Amino acid sequence: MSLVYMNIMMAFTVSLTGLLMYRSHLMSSLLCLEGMMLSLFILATLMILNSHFTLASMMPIILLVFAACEAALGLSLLVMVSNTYGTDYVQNLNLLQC
Amino acid sequence: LQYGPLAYILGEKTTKKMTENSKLITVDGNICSGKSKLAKEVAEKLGLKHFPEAGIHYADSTTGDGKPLPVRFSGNCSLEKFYDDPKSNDGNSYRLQAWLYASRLLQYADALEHLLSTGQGVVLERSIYSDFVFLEAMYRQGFIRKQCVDHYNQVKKVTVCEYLPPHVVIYVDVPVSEVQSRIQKKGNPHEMKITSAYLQDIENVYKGTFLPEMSEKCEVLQYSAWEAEDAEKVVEDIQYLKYDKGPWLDQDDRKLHNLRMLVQDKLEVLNYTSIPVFLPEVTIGAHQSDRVFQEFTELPGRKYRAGYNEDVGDKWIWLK
Amino acid sequence: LLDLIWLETILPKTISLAQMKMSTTITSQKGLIKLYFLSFLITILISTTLLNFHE
Amino acid sequence: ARQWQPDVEWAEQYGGAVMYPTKETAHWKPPPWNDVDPPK
Amino acid sequence: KFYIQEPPHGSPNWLKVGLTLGTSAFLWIYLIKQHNEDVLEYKRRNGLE
Amino acid sequence: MNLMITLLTNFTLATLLVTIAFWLPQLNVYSEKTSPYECGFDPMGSARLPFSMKFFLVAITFLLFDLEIALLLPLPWASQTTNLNTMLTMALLLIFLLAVSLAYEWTQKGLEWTE
Amino acid sequence: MMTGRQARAPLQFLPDEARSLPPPKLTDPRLAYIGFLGYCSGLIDNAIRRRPVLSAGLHRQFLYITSFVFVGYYLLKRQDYMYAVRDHDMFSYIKSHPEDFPEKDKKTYREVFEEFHPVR
Amino acid sequence: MNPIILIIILMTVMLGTIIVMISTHWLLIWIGFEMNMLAIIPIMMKKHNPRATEASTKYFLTQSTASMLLMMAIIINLMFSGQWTVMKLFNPMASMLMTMALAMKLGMAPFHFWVPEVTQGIPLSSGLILLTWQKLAPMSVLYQILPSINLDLILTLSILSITIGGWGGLNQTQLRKIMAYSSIAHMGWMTAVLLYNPTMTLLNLIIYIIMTSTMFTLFMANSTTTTLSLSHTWNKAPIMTILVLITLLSMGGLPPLSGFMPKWMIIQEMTKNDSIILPTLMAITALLNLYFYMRLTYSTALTMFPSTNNMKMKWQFPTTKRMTLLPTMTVLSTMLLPLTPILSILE
Amino acid sequence: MMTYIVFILSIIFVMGFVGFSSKPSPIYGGLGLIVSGGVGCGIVLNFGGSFLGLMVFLIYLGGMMVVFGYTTAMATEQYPEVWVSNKVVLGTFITGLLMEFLMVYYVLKDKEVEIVFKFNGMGDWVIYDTGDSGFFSEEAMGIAALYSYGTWLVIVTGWSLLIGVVVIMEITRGN
Ligand SMILES: CCCCCCCCCCCCCCCCCC(=O)OC[C@H](COP(=O)(O)OCCN)OC(=O)CCCCCCCCCCCCCCCCC
Ligand SMILES: Nc1ncnc2c1ncn2[C@@H]1O[C@H](COP(=O)(O)O)[C@@H](O)[C@H]1O
Repeated sequence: MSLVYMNIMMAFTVSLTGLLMYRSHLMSSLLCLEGMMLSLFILATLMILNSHFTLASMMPIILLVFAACEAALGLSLLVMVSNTYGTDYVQNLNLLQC
Repeated sequence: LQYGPLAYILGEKTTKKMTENSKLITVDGNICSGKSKLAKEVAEKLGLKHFPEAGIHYADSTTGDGKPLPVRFSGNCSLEKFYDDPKSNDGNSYRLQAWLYASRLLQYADALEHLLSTGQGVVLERSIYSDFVFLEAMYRQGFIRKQCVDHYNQVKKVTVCEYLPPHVVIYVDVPVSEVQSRIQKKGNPHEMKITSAYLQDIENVYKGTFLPEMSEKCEVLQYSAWEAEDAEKVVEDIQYLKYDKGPWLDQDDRKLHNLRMLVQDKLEVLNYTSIPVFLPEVTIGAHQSDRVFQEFTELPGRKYRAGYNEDVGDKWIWLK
Repeated sequence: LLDLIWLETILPKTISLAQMKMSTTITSQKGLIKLYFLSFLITILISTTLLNFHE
Repeated sequence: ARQWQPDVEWAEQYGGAVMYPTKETAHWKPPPWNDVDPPK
Repeated sequence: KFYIQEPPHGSPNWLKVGLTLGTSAFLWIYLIKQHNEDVLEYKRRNGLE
Repeated sequence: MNLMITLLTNFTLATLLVTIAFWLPQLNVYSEKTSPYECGFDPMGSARLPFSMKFFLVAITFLLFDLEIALLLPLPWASQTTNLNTMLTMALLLIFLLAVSLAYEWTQKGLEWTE
Repeated sequence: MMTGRQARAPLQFLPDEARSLPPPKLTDPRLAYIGFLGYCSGLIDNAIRRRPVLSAGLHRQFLYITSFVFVGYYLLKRQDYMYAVRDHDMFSYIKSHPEDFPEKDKKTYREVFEEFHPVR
Repeated sequence: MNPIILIIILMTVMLGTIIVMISTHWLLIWIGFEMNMLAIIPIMMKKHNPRATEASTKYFLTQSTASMLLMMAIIINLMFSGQWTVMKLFNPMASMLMTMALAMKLGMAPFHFWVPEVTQGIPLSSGLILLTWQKLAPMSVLYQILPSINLDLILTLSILSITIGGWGGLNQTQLRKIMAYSSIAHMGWMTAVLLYNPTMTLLNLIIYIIMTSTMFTLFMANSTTTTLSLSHTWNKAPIMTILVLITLLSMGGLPPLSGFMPKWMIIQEMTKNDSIILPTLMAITALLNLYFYMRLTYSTALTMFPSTNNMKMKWQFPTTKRMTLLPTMTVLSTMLLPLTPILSILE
Repeated sequence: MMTYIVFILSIIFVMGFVGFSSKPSPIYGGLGLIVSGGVGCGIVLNFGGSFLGLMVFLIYLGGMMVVFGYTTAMATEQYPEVWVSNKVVLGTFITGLLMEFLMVYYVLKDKEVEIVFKFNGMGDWVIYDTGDSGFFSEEAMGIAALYSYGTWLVIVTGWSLLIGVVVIMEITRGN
C-alpha cells in the first residue's frame, strides 16, 4: 500500500511501545494513549479521505471525541493517584500485590 | 424492609427532619461520677431519648423479649469477676472489654438510627469514643496484654472510622477520693475491690488522651461534681452552644443516607468485631462454640427470625 | 520403603511439590504496572516475530 | 476420643497474605479488614 | 406479646401476599391457556383431530 | 504552497529578531544577574515544586466541553440538509445535553474551586 | 452451528414453525424436575432467611414453583424446536446430497472375515 | 454514591454492553466498549480508598490499551475490506490485534495480570460486575469474528489461561483473588471451545455467570472477603456453609452438579474435531481449580474453625441484606445437570 | 521532492512520536505531541480534510494545555528530563530516530518495503482522485451528515459525554 501508511502505522507502534513500557511516571504514558488516538485518527482519516467514503468522514470526529472522553477519565484518575501520594509515580500503585 | 435507596429517591431526605433539637449528646465521667441520673435529667429537659449505658446485656435488651439472656449466650464474661480477679487466667478482662465495645458499637448504631430516622437527639452514656479509656486503664494496671490492646486498636480502627462523633460531650470531674466514697456508699461488694490506681488511670486517660482529641471534633462541657447536680445549668449551657466544630456541619443528604444504610444493618455494624485475630482471651474453640450456638437456637423466640416462632405465639406464618 | 516413602514419592508428592512450586512462581508478582505492560509488549513481540500469529 | 476440629495452629495457616510463603512472598502483610489504608 | 420491638414480619404484608397469589394464579391460567392453544394449533396444523 | 511560504517568512523574521537581539548588544555575564527573581531576595526552593491546581475539575471538564465544538461545529453545514427536522432535533439534543452537563456540574459544586 | 438458520428471523424465541411441533405436556418429567427446582428454591429461600423451611411462606414457595414451571415450559418448547430444526436440516442435507451418502451394502457374517484372537 | 447517579451509571454499563451486542458497525462496538469502561470506573471507586484507586488505574490502563488495539484492528479491517460490518475480519493482522484486544478485555493469560489486582481492590459487588457483566461484550465480539480467529492463538490463550488460572488460586487466601484466578481458568475453558462449537462457549459463559454470581452473593450475604473470615460462617449462618459447599463443589466440575455440564460438553465438542490431547490437558489442569475450591470447602463447611466471642452478639441479629436471587442461583448452579440438553436453546 | 510532501510531514510526525514516546517529561511530551498533531493536520489536510485536520489540531491544543496544567500541578519533579538528561530517554530517542530514518533509507532506495504489510516507496500523490467534487467538499458533507444520518451516533456520543462529566465528578470526590 501507499507510503504514508507506513509512517502512520510506525507512529502507532512507537506510541504503543511508549505506552507499553512505563518510565515510572503516569502522565508521560497518558500522553502515549493520546498519541495512539492521534495516530488512529490520522490513519483512519487518510483511509476515509482517500477512498471518498464520505459518510465515514464523521467517524474520526467521533473517534477523537472518545479520545478525550477517556483522556479526561485518565486525568480524573491521575489526580486521585496524586492526592493519595505526592507524585503520580506508577510504582506507588503496588498495594494490590499481596 | 422499611428504608433503602428507593425511599431516598422518593423524597425522604434525612436533613428535612434534622432540626436544632437533633443533638447526639454523650455524658462521660469516672465509675461513680453521678452521671447516671444526669444524662436522664438532660433527657427530661431537652426532650431527648436517653439510652442507658451498655452493659453486657444491651443486645439482649434490644432483641427478643428484651430480657437478659444467660451470660454464656451473651458476653461469656462477668464484670464482677473482673472486679474480683482482674489478672485472671481465663482472660475475662479483655473478653469483657471486647464485649462491652461491641455493645457500645451496637448502642451507638441504635443512637444514630434514632437520630437519623426520627430526628430526635439521643443522650448516651460512655459511647465508643470513650470506651478506650477503660482498655488503657486495664493495660496500665497490667490486667491485659499488649496483644489485647492491638486487637482492640484494630477493631476500633476498622469500626469507628465509619461513624460521626457526638455533637456534645459532657464530662464530670469527680476526684478519686470522691469516687471511692461513692463506691463505699454504693454497697456493691464487688465494686469496692476497685483499686485506686485503676481509677487514677481512668481519670488520666480521660484528661490526657480522650478530651484533648475530642475537643476538636465536638464540644466538651467539663463540669465538677457539685455543678453536675443541677441539670438546669448544664442544659442552659447546652442550649447556648455555637455548633461549629466537627464533621457534622459538612453532612448532606447523601452522606447521612449512606450512614443510615450502614447503621440500620446490625450485622454490618458488628461485622468487624469478630475479625479472625486468634487471641486467647476472645477466641472460643470449635466444640464450645457449636455447643453454645445449638443451645442458643433452642431458646424461646430465638430459633427463627423475629416473626416466625410458634413457641412464643406468632400467627400467620404460612403467609409470611 | 515402598508404600510409605517411594510409592508415596513418585505419584502424589512430586506432583504436589510441582504444583506448589508453579503456584508460588505465578503469584510472586510485585504488583507493578510497569512490569505487567512490559510483559504485554514481550507477548506481542513473541506473537509477531516468534510465533507468527499475524499470518 | 471426640472428633478433631481445627485449632489456632491449624487455622493460622490460612491467615497470611499468601498460602505458600516463599522468600519473595514473606514481607507481604495481609490486607486491612475494611480494605482502607492509612492516608500516609 | 413477646417481642420487645415490633418486628418487620410481625404481620403478613397483605399487599405482597395478594400480589404473590395474583401473580401465581395469573401465570397458571396463562400457562394452561397457552398449552391449550398450542395443542389446538398442533392438531390444526397436522389435522390430528 | 503559499501558506508554507508565509509561515516560513513569519518564523524567519520572528527568529531573526531574536538572533539580532542576543548577538548585537554587549554581553556582561556574571552569576548574580542571571539568578531568578524573588523581588530581590533569593528564592526559597525551586519553582519546579508541584503548584497545586485548584481549578482541576473545571480543567478536566474543559476537555469534554471542547469536544462539543467538534460536534456542534458542522451546524452551518448541517443546516443545508434535506432531512432538516431530524437535524434540528439532533442539534438541540446536543446543546441540551451540554446544558444538562453544565447544570449537573453547577449544582454538584463542580465549578467552584477547592480550598 | 445453526446460527445461519436463525438469521433471516432474528430474536424469535419461538418461530411460527415451532407451532407445527407438539408442545411439552404439563406432566413432562423435565417440567416436573423444573418445578422441583422451584420448590427447592423456595426451601433454600426459607432456609437462608431463617424461616421455618416447610411451613413459612407457602405463597412464596408456590410462586417459586409457578415461576419455574412457567419459564421451563417455554424453555422446553425452544429446546424441542431446536432439536427438530437440527433433524430437519440433517435429513434435508442428506436428501439433497445423495453422492455424499452412499447406500451401504451390509454384508452378512458369512462373507465378513474377522480375525479370531484367542484368550488362552 | 447518590443512588440516582448509581442507577444512571449502572444503566450506562448495561448500555455499553448492549451497544456491543446489538450493533452491526465496528465503530459502535468500540463506542460500546468505551462507554462500558467509562461508566464502570466509578463503580470500582465506590468506596474511595487507595486500593480502589489503584485497581481503577490498572483497569483503565489495561482496558484503554485493549481499546487502542481494537480500534487499530478496526482500521486495518477498514483498509483491507473498505467496510465496517461486524463479521469476520479480512486480514490476519487485524485478526491478531482484535484477538489480543479481546483477550486483554477478558483478562485471559498472559494478559491476566490485572484481574486478581483489580478484583481484590474493589468491593464484592463491583467485583461481581467485573467478573460477570464485563465478560459479555468481548465474548460477543469473539462470537462474531470466529471465521477469522487464528486457531493457534485462541488455543494458546485458552490453555495458558487454564494453566495460569489453575496455579494462581492455589497460593491465595483472599476470596476475590480466588474468584479472579477462577475467572481466568474459566475464560480459558470458554475460548478453547470457541472455534469448535460457540454454543458451548455461550453455555460455559452462562453456567459460569450463574456460579460466580452465586459465590459473590454468598460472600456479600456473609460479609466475608478472606478465607479465614468465611471460615466463621458455621457459627453464624450454617446454611450458608452448605450453599458454599455445593457451589464450590459445582465450580470444580464435579458430577452430578451443573458445573460439570460445560466442561464435559466442551470435551464433547473437542473430541469430535479429533483433538484428544488438548481437552485432556484442560480437564487434568482443572483439578487445580478443584483443589483450591476444596480448600475453601474444608475451611468453611467440612470442618469448624475456631470462632470468637463477639459472634455471640451476631446470633441475635438476622440478615437484613438483599440476597437477590440467591436461592434461585444456588439451585441453578447445583441441580441443573439433568437439564443438560437445554443448551440447544443457545444455538 | 515536493511531491513527497505528505511523506516528509509524516517523517516529522514519526519524529514527534519518538519525541514524546521516549517520555522525557510531560512538558516535552506535550511539546512533541503538539508538533506531531500539528504536522498531522498537514498530512491529512493534503488529502482534502481541511475541516478534519484543523479539529485534530485544535482539540489537541486544548488537550495539551490541560495536560500542561496537570504536569505542572501533579506530574512535576525538581529536575525535569529535557530530552537528554536520562540515558534511557536519549538512548531510545536515538534508537527510534535511527530506525525511522533506516526505514526511510530502505524505502527510497528500493521503492518498496515490507514491515508487516508491504508498502510502496513512490510519493503518495499517486493515489489521489483525478476528478472534482463540484460545489461541495465531500468530507464537510460527511461530517454534516452526523445530524441527518448519524442520529444514533449523536445519542450515544452525547450520552457518553454527559456521563463522562458525571463519572469524572464522581471520581474526583474522595468521599
Ligand atoms: C450469552 C449472553 C447471556 C446474557 C444473559 C443476561 C442475563 C442477565 C445478566 C447476567 C449477568 C450478570 C448479572 C449480575 C451483575 C452484577 C449485579 C450487581 O452487582 O448488582 C449489585 C447488587 C449489590 O447488592 P448489595 O448487597 O445491595 O450491595 C451492597 C453495596 N454494593 O446485587 C448483587 O450484586 C447481587 C446479584 C444480583 C444479580 C444476580 C442475578 C442475575 C445473574 C444470575 C443468573 C440468573 C438466571 C437468569 C439469567 C441466566 C444467564 C446469566
Ligand atoms: N469498658 C469497661 N470495662 C470495665 N468496666 C466498665 C467498662 N465500662 C463501664 N464499666 C463499669 O460500668 C459501671 C458504670 O458505672 P455507673 O456510673 O454506675 O453506670 C462501673 O462499674 C464501671 O467500672
